Amino acid sequence: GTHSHGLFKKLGIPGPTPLPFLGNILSYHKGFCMFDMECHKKYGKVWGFYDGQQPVLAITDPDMIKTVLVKECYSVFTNRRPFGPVGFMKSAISIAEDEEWKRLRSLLSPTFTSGKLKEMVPIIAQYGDVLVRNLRREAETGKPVTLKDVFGAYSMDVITSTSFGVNIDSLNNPQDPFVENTKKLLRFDFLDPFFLSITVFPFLIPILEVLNICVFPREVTNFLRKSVKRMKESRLEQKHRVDFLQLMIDSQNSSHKALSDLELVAQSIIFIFAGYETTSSVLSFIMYELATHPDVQQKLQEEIDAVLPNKAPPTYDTVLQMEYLDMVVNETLRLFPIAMRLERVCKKDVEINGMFIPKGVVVMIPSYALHRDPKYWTEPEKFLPERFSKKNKDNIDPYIYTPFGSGPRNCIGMRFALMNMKLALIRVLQNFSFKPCKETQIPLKLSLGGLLQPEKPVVLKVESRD
Amino acid sequence: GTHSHGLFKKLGIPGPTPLPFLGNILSYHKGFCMFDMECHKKYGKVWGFYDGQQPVLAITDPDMIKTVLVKECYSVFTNRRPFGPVGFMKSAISIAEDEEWKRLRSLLSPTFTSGKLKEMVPIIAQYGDVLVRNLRREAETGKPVTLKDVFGAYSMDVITSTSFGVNIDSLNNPQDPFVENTKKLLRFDFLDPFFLSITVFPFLIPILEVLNICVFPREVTNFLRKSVKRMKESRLEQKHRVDFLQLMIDSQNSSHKALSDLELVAQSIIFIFAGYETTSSVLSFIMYELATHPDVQQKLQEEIDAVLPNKAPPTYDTVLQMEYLDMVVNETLRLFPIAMRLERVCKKDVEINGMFIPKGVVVMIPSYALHRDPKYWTEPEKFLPERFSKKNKDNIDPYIYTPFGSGPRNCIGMRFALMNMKLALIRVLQNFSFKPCKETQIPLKLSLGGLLQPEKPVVLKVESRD
Ligand code: HEM
Ligand code: HEM
Ligand SMILES: CC(C)(C(=O)c1cccnc1)c1cccnc1
Ligand SMILES: CC(C)(C(=O)c1cccnc1)c1cccnc1
Repeated sequence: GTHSHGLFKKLGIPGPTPLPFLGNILSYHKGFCMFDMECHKKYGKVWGFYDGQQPVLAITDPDMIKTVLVKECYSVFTNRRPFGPVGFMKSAISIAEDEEWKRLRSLLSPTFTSGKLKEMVPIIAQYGDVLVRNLRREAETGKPVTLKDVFGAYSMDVITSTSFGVNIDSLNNPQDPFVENTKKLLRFDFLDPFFLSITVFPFLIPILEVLNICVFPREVTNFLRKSVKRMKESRLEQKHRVDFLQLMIDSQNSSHKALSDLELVAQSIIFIFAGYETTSSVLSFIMYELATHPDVQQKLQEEIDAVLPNKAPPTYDTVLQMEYLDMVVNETLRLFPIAMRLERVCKKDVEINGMFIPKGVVVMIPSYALHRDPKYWTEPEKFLPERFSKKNKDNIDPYIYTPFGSGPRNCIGMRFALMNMKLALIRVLQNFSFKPCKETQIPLKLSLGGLLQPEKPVVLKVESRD
Repeated sequence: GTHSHGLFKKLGIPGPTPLPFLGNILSYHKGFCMFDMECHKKYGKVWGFYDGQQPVLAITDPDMIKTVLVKECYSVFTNRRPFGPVGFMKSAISIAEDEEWKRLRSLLSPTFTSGKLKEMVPIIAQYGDVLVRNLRREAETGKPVTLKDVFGAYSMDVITSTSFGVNIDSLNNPQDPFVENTKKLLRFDFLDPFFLSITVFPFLIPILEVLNICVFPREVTNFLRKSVKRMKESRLEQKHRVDFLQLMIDSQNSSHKALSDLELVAQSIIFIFAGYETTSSVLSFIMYELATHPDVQQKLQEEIDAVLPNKAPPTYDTVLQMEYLDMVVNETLRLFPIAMRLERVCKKDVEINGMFIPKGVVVMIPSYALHRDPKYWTEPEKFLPERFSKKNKDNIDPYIYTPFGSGPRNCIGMRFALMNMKLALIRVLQNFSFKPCKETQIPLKLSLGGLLQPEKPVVLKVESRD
């Protein structure tokens, strides 16, 4: 059971002492981040622990992080850690490995250029307006509002229209087929009973594969897989060139093997999976900060109105202008980096920056811990957007602050996500103010589980500026 | 169950139609070779079948074989197929993979040069003489003799002295610790109940790994592992530079990481495993041919006496002189290539000689089938050493005849095995003649199992030329 539990004392690396079979996992009872902050305090700049028998080497030196994330990414640190029986989703770009990942990343990169994002702004923006109508009635009847649902509704609407050109009011059609299935594509909690069992019985993943058991619900994937083959074959026979689905079909008509029909479906799914709950999550987090910091919220309302007088519609170019807006988004992602950790598997035996790392270790960068480290962040607990002001932004290490990771395997959806969220916040603050309620959790607490989500759902009062 | 059972009809490759879950394995009831000869007849030059869910692509074109075995060996076709829970023997060179194999092959290659083989001739040759004394009494009492045991005894004696400098008469000490354990290192029958179960439940290999269950008996490996660490640490404090163990310890004192103490032990074991039963097997096969072809046996006796008049001792240089001897050994290996198949896993998607081979297929070369194909071999069923005469040897394709495989991953022990066997045959035929018995199986039949061994053990009369 302790087959590899002696690796780190042989390399001279400090770490919590593992129990047989379980390794160190019992320390996840306070969750990944508190586990990581404490390891960082106690042991310093580098340390090791075991997810069961899997060695994991944490690193916090910005120079070493750059080597892993960008420098020898293609040679050594190309893939993330496996996490469960994925079925055909093995071909999704976030899951794919090595050379099929390089092929997939090269084939999907043009889809995320600012040119294609700029053509999608009018569609996203339309659901800014749907968000106001849905929120205008939730404020006109002064009931406290549950951000997650009003923002979930919004993220969903952006997802469906931006990926498949299906234009629905999900809040007012929670019965529609497309919103019924995507609502069940929730982020994975790697500390829940199932995924923890996997960590302690990783030898069970092939068994589950052979029974067609999949961490992606076997029925939503089927619905989308037929919906896509329905969309295509129909789409064939107009506007087009509007959504992701369309940009992907058109790349199947160009030195890399064009996406297969099934590779295509896999990417459509992973984009929905990445964007839906994450986007609503951060949007909830941003408003909680703006409600508990109404000076910040007001300074943002003023910047919105200066750029967009008369509740003028936001555009691509006006979004990129708004500097306080950018500052607020980044500072909310500092305190709540939805990822918590970045990881790569060490493909070979390598020495980086003076440290032998053996094959098969997963190297982990603990983003949440670095975003809250005193050694880089004055008053790290405080929501303080001025740290990203054009005056101070230059004294922040891009390898300490990595809300989207770094290097060739960074978030491919960063520009989109950033714009998507910004367009929401503008149209919302153009029409509304957000005040705390008796029911609001202040200060907010993070869950002890595996997702970076609030303990209790964020609820706030919302009054019409009108 | 039929997840991948449609791969070959998509590529247009012909093959027997697989059953769900089992693939094609029920056709192994007549064994690998008869399965392969029939596939070769029916489907031609290329075909596919499934060991359970594992696709296997057979190839018989000599040009394509060269690409796989030598040309793109390092890039694409570097590793053999996994076959069971191997524990620490994962570090043995025949099992090791990719870059650790390249390192291990480079670190062990000097150990098998003709210079080191030439220093080992006097030790091997000594057990030529032990073989005569043991056989002289088995013939002086005209009891039919069981080749496998008299040759097993011999192979064992060569193994122990050549690898560890332990000099025993195993036939006359079948109670000694070293002969008790190595006698249990028998070749694997991949058609036996266990290894067939593995093929149909390959998802069970990790499970067995985690229980420390190993196809290498957990106790013989331990005995040798302590024996080696005993040998060393003792060996330290004279002659030395005699056996494999010694050449390996000395390479631990030189751009490749010198063998670890455990890597070393693993290689000692695999050499014993490769050499012991195989050497006795072919030696049994050669004598069966010489008994059923006493003209051939006589022509060989005459060549031995011409080179070595007066029963003169064989030496390295005299062995390499003996051309009929070489011819007999090669022709016995044509009819009984102990390997049956050569295999490599296809690491990437590749096109070789006009054929797309997808990642993960194991490419198989069916040696037994090629050694008996009429299209290259006139009278292929007949034991006819003249096909390797200096007159006809040049019309034999080295990729059809591959008793040791070909390319950088060929048998590293070929020169040794060839000399080892030749030294046995000289001293034996110098003193003895081998005649059939009523009890001898004529014609010999091969087993329907997974090892290329005779149905019933070869038994023959042996008379002293003295
Ligand atoms: C607030 C919004 C988002 C955040 C903070 C975020 C963050 C991240 C992070 C931290 C990673 C790992 C980066 C690394 O390993 O170096 C990642 C990867 C990825 N993200 Fe996002 N993401 C967001 C939204 C999106 C959206 C809207 C998409 C839509 C397609 C998306 C698609 C992906 C993909 C496909 C990957 C894997 C890239 C690869 O392996 O090549 N993300 N993201
Ligand atoms: C009649 C005697 C022998 C025969 C016919 C034989 C045949 C073979 C064959 C057919 C292969 C596979 C080659 C390939 O995949 O291309 C092989 C590999 C190998 N043989 Fe032998 N062998 C014999 C004796 C020995 C002996 C005495 C040793 C002693 C060390 C040995 C060690 C090995 C090793 C280590 C490999 C794997 C090489 C690698 O993967 O780098 N063999 N042998
Ligand atoms: C799950 C997925 C696809 C992922 O690759 C991921 C997310 C955070 C950290 N590491 C990997 C993701 C999820 C949400 C936003 N972006 C990406
Ligand atoms: C089992 C082992 C080590 C092996 O690598 C092998 C043998 C025949 C075909 N393919 C691989 C072997 C066994 C006997 C002689 N040589 C090598």
